[PDB]
Amino acid sequence: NLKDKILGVAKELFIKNGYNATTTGEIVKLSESSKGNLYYHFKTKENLFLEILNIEESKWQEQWKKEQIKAKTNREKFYLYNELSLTTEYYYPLQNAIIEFYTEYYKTNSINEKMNKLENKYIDAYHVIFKEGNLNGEWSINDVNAVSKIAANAVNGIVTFTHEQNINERIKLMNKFSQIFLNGLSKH
Amino acid sequence: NLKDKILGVAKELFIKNGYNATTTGEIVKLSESSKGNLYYHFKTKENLFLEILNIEESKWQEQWKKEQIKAKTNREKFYLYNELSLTTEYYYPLQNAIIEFYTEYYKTNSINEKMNKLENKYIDAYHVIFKEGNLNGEWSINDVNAVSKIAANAVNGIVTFTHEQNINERIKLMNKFSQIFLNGLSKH
Amino acid sequence: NLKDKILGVAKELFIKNGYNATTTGEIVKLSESSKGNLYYHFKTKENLFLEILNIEESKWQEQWKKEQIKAKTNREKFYLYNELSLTTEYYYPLQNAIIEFYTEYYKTNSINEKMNKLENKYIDAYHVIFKEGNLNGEWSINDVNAVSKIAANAVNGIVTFTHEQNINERIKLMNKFSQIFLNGL
Amino acid sequence: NLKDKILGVAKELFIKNGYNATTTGEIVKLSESSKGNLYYHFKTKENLFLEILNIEESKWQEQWKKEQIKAKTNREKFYLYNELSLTTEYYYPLQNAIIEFYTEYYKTNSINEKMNKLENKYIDAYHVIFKEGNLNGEWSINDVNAVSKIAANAVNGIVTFTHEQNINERIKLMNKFSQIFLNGLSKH
DNA sequence: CTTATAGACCGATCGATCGGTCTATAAG
DNA sequence: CTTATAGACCGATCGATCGGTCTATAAG
Repeated sequence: NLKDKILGVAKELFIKNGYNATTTGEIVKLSESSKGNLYYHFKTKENLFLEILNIEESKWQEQWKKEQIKAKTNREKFYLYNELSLTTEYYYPLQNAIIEFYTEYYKTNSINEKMNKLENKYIDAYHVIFKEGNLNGEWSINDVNAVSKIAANAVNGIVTFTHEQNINERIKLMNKFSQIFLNGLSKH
Repeated sequence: NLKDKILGVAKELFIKNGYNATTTGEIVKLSESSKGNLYYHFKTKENLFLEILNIEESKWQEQWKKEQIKAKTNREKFYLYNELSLTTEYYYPLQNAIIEFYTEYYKTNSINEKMNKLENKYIDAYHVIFKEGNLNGEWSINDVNAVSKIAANAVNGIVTFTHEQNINERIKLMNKFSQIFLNGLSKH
Repeated sequence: NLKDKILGVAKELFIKNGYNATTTGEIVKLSESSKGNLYYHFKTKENLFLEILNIEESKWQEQWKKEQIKAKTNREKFYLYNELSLTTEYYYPLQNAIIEFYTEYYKTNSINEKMNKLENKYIDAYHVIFKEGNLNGEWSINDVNAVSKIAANAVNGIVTFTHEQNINERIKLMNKFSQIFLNGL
Repeated sequence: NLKDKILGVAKELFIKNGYNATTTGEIVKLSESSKGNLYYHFKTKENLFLEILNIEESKWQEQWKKEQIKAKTNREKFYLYNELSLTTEYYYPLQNAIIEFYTEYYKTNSINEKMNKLENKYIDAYHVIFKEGNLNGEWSINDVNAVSKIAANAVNGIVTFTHEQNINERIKLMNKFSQIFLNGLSKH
């Protein structure tokens, strides 16, 4: 119970202040539990974070496969999946924290691999929208794992590095991007 | 000159470990000075950082001034800018610290302003490269703003979210993107 | 039942690490029990430790009682007592923890004698051996008390402080001491 | 200075309560300094301890260096060394903390080596007395290596495990001991 | 009731850590 | 005065540790 309360409050703060910047005490205060409790359930702050990450990944893989139904075309998917990046409440929100985290804990194998994993998931969602988009005669794409990578990483810059502007502004800026991108693909 | 030495080692550590991970103690150990001297020549770690961003962003602009000469067309600029912003050892190599720093001290719009100004200098390079082509038939985009931002964050996403790869590798990915992005532009 | 298994891991840990060094959660984990069950069968880490002490001292006394049967003379006894405090697995292996534990609690009258007589039982054995060795002409210790303490302590040092060499190596050391000591009476 | 105060106080405390039992908070309190300062002067609590140990062995090495002149025969030095061993305020008085510390850190090699080297110095001192005594014909020992370790650990027990007798009554036991030991070292 | 067994939860506090300040220098 | 260099020291915390307690279960 208090565990979940902690997982919840931790996410909120991490998204809002980042990893390092977010303090154990605050988590516990808001969570209304105890440091002793937080550390009872997660060997450490790092673990508290990776945990939240998994919980987040799944909470999304789930939202995508369930939300992409309404999309008919393999193109509509690209348009949507990118739009979600901004409207979602899972994984993307705490992207900054993820950088901040990977940045320093990049020399500890336990953490690294554990994160590239989530990374690739999103890299893949693209590999699919693109591949099956190929054969379904929507575009012929030479290298797909590259275009899928570009697309994944570029959409990421747009999401994390555009925070200052508005939701309905971001949602719109993203759409425009999707468009322009859904072209360099068309012919050769 | 220790101020130079110091600025120097501090750039390494910020690039290598990020903001919160770089400590004043390390900085004085590698620069071989003292807390006194470090704090004499600099007010706060914060202002140490900000000085560097600015001193860096400038050396970048100097680079670009010299590099864009060896280019004839705007489309040619794009590819070059984007590739440069991957090979340059100025400002981009600090994208990490810049993000964690922003995310934490974004609170008081004291650091908020300062950062935007720096990041807006980049959105501007694009606005030039873009409006310059809209007057050279290079292409046509009724909204150079939105596209200067898209291009800006996107390319940044490409640069920061890929530390994995080999530079030669990155360069190719970048160029692929340049082409793709450019493509989907002037065609009503 | 579990109380017994728990006493087991607890004893092992207290010997391997110190008293402070040994955590309850560790005890819980290695015995696969739980906090609840641990703090039900035992009142406190402190008491858990002491109970282990009394039991162990007990089984040692027992071991000595049997084991010495094979020692005709007091001289043979001495050598055996010493070699035994080296090979035994009761009580002596807990020396460290006893020390650490008292150094942080001899400040109370509770733990004071509560473990002070647990050891005088060792200066005792030496007293018997030396004494009964006097009324046997094996030697003429005109001060069993001193010599009895001296031996008990010298042996505790040799046992406690040389924990690095191998067991048979320690025994060689221990027997050499045994001979020198008797040899000097 | 405030560094020295810390060293002084941390010894008494360790001697009195043992390693794990002496808190950094208590040391700073009495030293009238701060945790910040203490952990600026010594990387860690353990390190503080070894530091103390170093000062201790050598302060001891001095006391002996000086006292071993009041003796004309190695037989003499043996009695002295053992007496000095339990009157000195150096090293020996914190055997408890050492024992404790040694077992708890038995696995960390850094510590192990350091700790052993320290102990060996005491064993060597005996080895010297014995070897000299040999060449001087005061006795004949075929295995001074062993008798040294024995003499050292034996004398150690008498010293650490008799904390309740009156010092002058203790130099009495020890002396009886030295007589026995030395005596049992010759043919009969 | 009693006996056991889990296990979530915490008060108290421990050993670090990290910006940064203050006093001492020295020399133009 | 100024610039510049050193370094002992600490305030404010921070993440984790560790005995130990309280509720929940179950079976006799």
